[PDB]
Amino acid sequence: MSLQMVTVGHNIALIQPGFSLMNFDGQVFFFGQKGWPKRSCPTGVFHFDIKQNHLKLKPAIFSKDSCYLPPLRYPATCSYKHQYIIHGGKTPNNELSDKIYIMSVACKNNKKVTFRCTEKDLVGDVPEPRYGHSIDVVYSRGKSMGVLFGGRSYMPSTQRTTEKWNSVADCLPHVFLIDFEFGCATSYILPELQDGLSFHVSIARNDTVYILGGHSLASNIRPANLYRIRVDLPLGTPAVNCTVLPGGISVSSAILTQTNNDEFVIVGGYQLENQKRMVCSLVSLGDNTIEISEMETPDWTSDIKHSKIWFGSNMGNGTIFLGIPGDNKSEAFYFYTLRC
Amino acid sequence: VLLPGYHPFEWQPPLKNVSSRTDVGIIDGLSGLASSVDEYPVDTIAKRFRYDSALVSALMDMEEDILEGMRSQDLDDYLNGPFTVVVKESCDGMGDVSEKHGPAVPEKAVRFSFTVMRITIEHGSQNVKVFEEPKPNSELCCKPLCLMLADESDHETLTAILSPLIAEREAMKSSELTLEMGGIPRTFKFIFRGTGYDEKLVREVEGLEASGSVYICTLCDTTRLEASQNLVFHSITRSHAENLQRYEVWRSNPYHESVEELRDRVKGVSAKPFIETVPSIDALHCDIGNAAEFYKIFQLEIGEVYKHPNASKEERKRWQATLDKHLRKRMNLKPIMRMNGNFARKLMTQETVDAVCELIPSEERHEALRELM
DNA sequence: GCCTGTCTTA
Ligand SMILES: [Mn+2]
Ligand SMILES: [Zn+2]
Repeated sequence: MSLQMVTVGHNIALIQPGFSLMNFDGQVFFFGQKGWPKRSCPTGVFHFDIKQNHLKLKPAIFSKDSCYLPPLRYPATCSYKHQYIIHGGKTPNNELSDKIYIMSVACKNNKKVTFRCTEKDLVGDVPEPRYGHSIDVVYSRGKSMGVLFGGRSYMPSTQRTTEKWNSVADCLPHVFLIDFEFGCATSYILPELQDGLSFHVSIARNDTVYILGGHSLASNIRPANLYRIRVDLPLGTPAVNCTVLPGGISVSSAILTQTNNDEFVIVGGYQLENQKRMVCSLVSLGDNTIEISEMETPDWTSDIKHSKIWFGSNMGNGTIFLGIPGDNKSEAFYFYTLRC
Repeated sequence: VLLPGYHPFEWQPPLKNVSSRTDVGIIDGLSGLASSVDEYPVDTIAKRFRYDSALVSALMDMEEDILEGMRSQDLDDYLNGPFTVVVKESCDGMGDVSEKHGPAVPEKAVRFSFTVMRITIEHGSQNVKVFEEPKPNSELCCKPLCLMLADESDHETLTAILSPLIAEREAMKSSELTLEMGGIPRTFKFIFRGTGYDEKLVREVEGLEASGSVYICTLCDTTRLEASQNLVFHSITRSHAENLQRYEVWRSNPYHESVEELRDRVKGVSAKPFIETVPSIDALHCDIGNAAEFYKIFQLEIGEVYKHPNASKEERKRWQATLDKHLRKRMNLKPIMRMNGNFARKLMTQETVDAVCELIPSEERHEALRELM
């Protein structure tokens, strides 16, 4: 794992905590700019290209039939077999969205991608607007279904008061099956998921999603639990089952990347409010087993070691894009790329 | 006594989503904003009053003026019929606030304020003006409601800090305040009018584009070209509702349009507004714009551009030098390299037109300039 | 037929 500094172009200010990166056919894109999109790039979606350790953000355009989704911080994202699902997140006005957006490549002409952003209506057991929650796709019996779990939201309209207008609570830990084909959602209460969970990691393989780490507001604990959630889809009657598995890491806001099929790396995050998770984990997947192994910690610089906060995203090609704030004279943020 | 949180009051009906506690003073401006290391980083310190509570404190402060104003209008001290309060809302950045020993790290601030503009009482089918703020633009009556150390251009923090205030303000728009003054309970109905916003902040909180846009007016949908060709016939068509609507149109793209067509459709409302404002103009800028135009006209009429289309840079520079010298000579007017208010005030006089006519050949153009002025 | 900080002074 080699760490490398990155320089940024004129629009470095766009990068903020909570951003997302999506990978289409090797090309990386950036979404979730700070502030509302400006005339320079009306979509808020950018070609995100690092050449010789220099990062350029170049505006990307939408098709004629697209939504112009608002920039979203800490949304739930996942990859669909190729398109990208974004659900929830905070808008520049601090509102939480309940909508679902789908990003796809509409046209790639002379290496210049046009995107299609389509809003998907959701009926049934729609999950309350959220941020910091997970969504993944499972495949069972030749069928595809979305699984969404966790996160936080504001208080319900009945209990919310202007003195604590911005206070947040964990969502009820109900698993949401979401059929994108029909636009419907069903909520499943499981006895094994008793507490709410936010900023956790989710790994999807076949008919299963594993839930790792995360932070629970009510207890103010980062639990060291690992949860397996299996979904079978026999005809029109789905079934969901959860199992606790010992050996779970305790981490919130960690970043996950895929290094090879059935092997993923977990880097970064927080072990305690004042402490950072400097170690790294390797997860190897079996059809019915998951293994979590300590790996060699990278050669962090002193700036990373002494930073209180760090944030980042998965670029896709086994490489993470990381960022930390700095003071003194100079830059607002300093960015690195960690390869695997 | 003089601070919010001292007197008791009631709202009928109770305000939506606002506490009924009356002993609230200074409250944290983040309004419980999440601060954990996982969340978005909170880099600002802010404090505020509860909007209703601050309205109570301000009213009790002006109690003596209200009673004296009723007396001066030949009304009774003990009368309690519904008073109406016209509250002017304001918000501005305060530029730099840093104290520094060079390597100056800037520190910007935002002040959210309100100004009781007038109080009336319904005595008949008549609204008697028992109070009217004598110096409405003074810093003396601009009651601070929320102070924050954050950039007015930092939209995420601006909306996180201000949204609870706006919510209390909304809630009060649908209720009547009962409060004891001089022993008599009185009732107060409020009218909030967000006029204390300069154009930049208007555009920011109402979803509009930045000031360099083609859509130059925050009252109508005109473009700069349209406004230049069509000079006088426009109407006040923008509104907070329309602007909310246009953001939704922009977001959903319901007629599957290209970005230029969509932008044309929504008249530049490309982000969701979050504060209802009442943009206006100050007496100063009317004068300033008129004077800028008259100054340019003076320079061009000295150069007889009505008669000669082309002119080099040197010819126009000598025209301006002639005009500046002649104003300094006959009108005692210093030349200025930058537009400003009192140059406008002193230049927009018929005397200056006689002066500049001393430099114009044809007197039909004298007549034209005299009539324009 | 540009956008948008930085800088310079008035
Ligand atoms: Mn200002
Ligand atoms: Zn207009």
